[PDB]
Amino acid sequence: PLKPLVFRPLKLFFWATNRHVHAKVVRFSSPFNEGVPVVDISTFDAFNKLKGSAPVVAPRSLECYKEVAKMVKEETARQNINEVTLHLNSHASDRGVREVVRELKNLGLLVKKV
Amino acid sequence: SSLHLTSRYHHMFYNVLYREMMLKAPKTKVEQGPHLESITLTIKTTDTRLDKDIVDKWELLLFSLALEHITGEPAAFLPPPNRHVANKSAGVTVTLKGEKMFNFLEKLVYTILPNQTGFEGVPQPKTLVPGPDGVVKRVVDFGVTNLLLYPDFEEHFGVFEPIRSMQVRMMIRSDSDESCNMLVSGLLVPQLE
Amino acid sequence: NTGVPGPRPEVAQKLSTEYQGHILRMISLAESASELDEVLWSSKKHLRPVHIARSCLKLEYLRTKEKGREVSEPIKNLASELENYVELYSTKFTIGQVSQLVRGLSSIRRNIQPDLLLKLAAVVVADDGRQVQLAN
Amino acid sequence: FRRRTWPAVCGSLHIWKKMPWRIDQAPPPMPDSKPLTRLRAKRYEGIKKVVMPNSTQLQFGLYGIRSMESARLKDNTLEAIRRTIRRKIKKTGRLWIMIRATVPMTKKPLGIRMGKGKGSIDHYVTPIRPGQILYEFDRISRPIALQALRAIQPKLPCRLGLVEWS
Amino acid sequence: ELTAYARTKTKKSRAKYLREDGNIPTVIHGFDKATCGFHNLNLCIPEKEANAMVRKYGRNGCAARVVKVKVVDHANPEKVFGYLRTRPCSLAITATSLKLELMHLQYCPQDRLVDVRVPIRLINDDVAPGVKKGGWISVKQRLVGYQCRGNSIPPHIEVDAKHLRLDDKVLKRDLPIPKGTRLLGCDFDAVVLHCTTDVGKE
Amino acid sequence: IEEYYVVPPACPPPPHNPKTLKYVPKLNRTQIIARVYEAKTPTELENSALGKKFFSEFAAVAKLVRLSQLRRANVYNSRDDAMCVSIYNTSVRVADKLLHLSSDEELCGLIWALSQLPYPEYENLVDRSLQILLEEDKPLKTGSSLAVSRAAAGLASLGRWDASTWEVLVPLLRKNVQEGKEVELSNLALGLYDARETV
RNA sequence: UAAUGCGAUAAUACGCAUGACGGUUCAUUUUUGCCGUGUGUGGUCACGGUAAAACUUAAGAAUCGUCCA
Repeated sequence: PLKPLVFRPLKLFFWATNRHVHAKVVRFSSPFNEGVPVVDISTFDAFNKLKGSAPVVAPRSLECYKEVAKMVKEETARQNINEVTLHLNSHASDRGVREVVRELKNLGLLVKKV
Repeated sequence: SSLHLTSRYHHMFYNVLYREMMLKAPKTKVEQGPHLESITLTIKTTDTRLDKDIVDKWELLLFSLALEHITGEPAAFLPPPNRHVANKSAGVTVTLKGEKMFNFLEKLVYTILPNQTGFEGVPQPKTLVPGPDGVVKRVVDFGVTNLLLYPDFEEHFGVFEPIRSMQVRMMIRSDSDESCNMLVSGLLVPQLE
Repeated sequence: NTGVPGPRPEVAQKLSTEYQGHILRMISLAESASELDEVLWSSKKHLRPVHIARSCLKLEYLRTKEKGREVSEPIKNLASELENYVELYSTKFTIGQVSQLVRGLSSIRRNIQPDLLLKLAAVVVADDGRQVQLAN
Repeated sequence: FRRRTWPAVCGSLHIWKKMPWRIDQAPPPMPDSKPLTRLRAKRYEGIKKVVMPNSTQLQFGLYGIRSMESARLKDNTLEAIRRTIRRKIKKTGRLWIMIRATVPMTKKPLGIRMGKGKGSIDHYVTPIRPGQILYEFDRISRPIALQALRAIQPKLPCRLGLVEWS
Repeated sequence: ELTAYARTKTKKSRAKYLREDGNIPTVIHGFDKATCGFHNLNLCIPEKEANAMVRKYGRNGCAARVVKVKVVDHANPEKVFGYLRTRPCSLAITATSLKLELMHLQYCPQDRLVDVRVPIRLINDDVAPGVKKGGWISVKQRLVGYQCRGNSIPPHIEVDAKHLRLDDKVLKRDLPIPKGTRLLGCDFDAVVLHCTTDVGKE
Repeated sequence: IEEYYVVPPACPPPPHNPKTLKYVPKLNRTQIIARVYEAKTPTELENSALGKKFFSEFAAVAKLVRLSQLRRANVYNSRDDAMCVSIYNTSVRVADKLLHLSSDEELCGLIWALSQLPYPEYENLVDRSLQILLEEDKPLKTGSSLAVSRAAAGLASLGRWDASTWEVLVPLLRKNVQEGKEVELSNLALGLYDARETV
């Protein structure tokens, strides 16, 4: 019962590693050509930012997950992006990824699974 | 808060016993050493006054309550032997890990086992079939035939009168059977050999 | 193609098929401008930006043997025909594909229309030069 | 040449491809001790004419006997050959048997017309491929091996040869 | 010394014409394409010389031998292209007739490491307590794997069985290890020789 | 209904079976130190000494000293920066475990290397090295002025300005300047200390 | 793809750490056999296929072991 594939110009991707969570937004013109990444934010950047001002425990923390979502929201707003489609895979079910997605929806970004 | 929230054995294993085992049995990697994973407590119908292989759950509530007092965590009914039988079980079980596992071991060894008449040592470990992960594990099995030695079943004796016996299993991960015996000795549990 | 998550979803989500490789092989197998014209005529309806970009480099390769004589007539005819596809796909090229288009058409000493060059330059003018990183 | 259409070259449903047994070149496995089946087979299953691979050699012994032609041998023939070899070589000889009759064959009694279904099992057979090695010997000398070869040759319908390990 | 002739680039189907003439196709592996021009070399060797080598050494015994190959022109026998030092690897032989089809050889300098399956030989088998009693020595592994240098390849392994009784087993650990070679694999404690009385229960 | 398993026996290698027919010569401490210093890129420095047999206390000191020279002399990209961070993190941790086995020269070099490198200092590596060298007998018996010069320069950069230690170093530094040994480092240390005294 | 991977509190701040040896798992179409179609007095014929089955020597990658020759 796999559903047919649907092409979308803007998609949101997550890469969950042992140490960090990476989020990217990529624009596509056709499935046969490479995309262009427009946003590239990971918990590594948030950790370097918050640690200077507010001490955090580690990159994989609730404070950094919310910070990553906030930074993603600013970049999309500046580039006039308001709706994205999430690419579902094994890493999409990680607890850290799910926290980031929830924060993005509350901030105002419309994320669609289908 | 006048509550028991710590674990004596937990401190002993990691801060005292672990280094001694390393000296006795050198290994290339730090994590390569004896470890106690879990302890399982089981009560079956054959260890109770009831004489039947399959019994209703309402008849096993008392034994489930007994395990809760002994362990401090709720127990669960065993799965039915077949799909046809649904409301009947064949015993109760409970599994412990971490601090709760260590506390149970401390109380059992220090107070209950010495007061059991026919105790000489725990049997030798048995090696199980490795699972999909390819890890070899050894199990040490023994039983407690006098459950009325705990100081907790005295508040309502008439309720806990039918409690007779219990079975205990311990799972150990180690490189060889000799290492398992070394860990058991460190736990102050004499081994029958 | 693979479904394993990774650090570069941009270059991992690309769809590669056997049919595309079949056409690319035919272009490379062509040994003369006359042969290459027939290959493109057969595949008129099945040409994509990747095929157009590779064809321009093929003209550069084919003219290397004609070291002495000027650009042959069939090469000029091919260059004009390809430019019709460049205009159609002007907004559907990658930075790598645009890179090899200009080299191919420049090697035949051909001049691209100023309006088309402006559109193709948007690859490096848009997105504040992000696409430059993708280029090797 | 391969007999298929253009849609088949691209979207064939035969994902798991197995070479048919009649033309597969893989050597047959060593005989086992499983009981004979009671399921009727088709006549092709008892015949196979493709030659053996060009790397076949002796596996256990120093001497052996091979078949230069294809054939279909019955269970009765194998028993007679086994007794002849055992008697000819010695009691103190090492023998490997690489063949066994396992494919059932049916037959109908006299006075029965054509039709009304397939018959019942009558005996068992085994296919032999050209160049296949049938028996191996050890703890014997070369002259003894030649005597065994000459003893059994009149009892078989196919030409036989000698194989030596070196 | 073996004589080989150069060939043209042809299809598989043209090989039978060489055998009919009296030559066997051969391939020599293990060259550097940058400095030699090919990674492999295709030639043909006369059948008369090929059969003599197999008979003298054996199908598997010859794989532990070093041979010299001289490449000459087929039309002019006096034109010598060069010389090569090689060792046989494998032989393709018809099952029905036992005729050579294809020879695989490896370029084997004197300073290269090669994996060789060396045959096992027995010495003083007649004079043994087990044989006298009525037993026999059974060989379970005719060939054993070794890693040898080009300059030192053991023609065979000599195992002495003069002091073996019934039920005596010789394992890989007990095999001699000549100078310049080492045993391959990890499956030690494997039976190689066994002095017994069983005859397979046939 | 519970099956049991038998662990296969181990396979001990037979004796007199060489582990390799290749030529792998033995390496001593001196050869390893020379190999570590003769490195041009962070990748070569990373692979100059690996394994618990070669990655000893002396190797860790050499890596830190050479890393400082390469960092000062060259500019690196993101990938090489990550390699440098890995080198620093591993070398210090090894030093924190085998510090007591270090020699006088190694400790002097370690202080100098730590001062130059910009990464966060490990737990108390500098303080521990100072304590071992605080007996005041090792600096006096340090025949090689290089070790004394490195120690004096390192402390000046770190701003320790220990009254007792500096008082001992002053006459040694002046003697080295008179003898023309390690003039650059000795002059640098003396100038920095003189500036501190003025301030 | 070192913002990697793995872990026996398993969580990730801490532990192992990217080299080197050893053992496992993955080019003249390697070139022979074999198979398919056409033709055929049953083979002194032609072309193609084997990423369907047997068969060569490498080089690399992924684990694993290891005070390292």
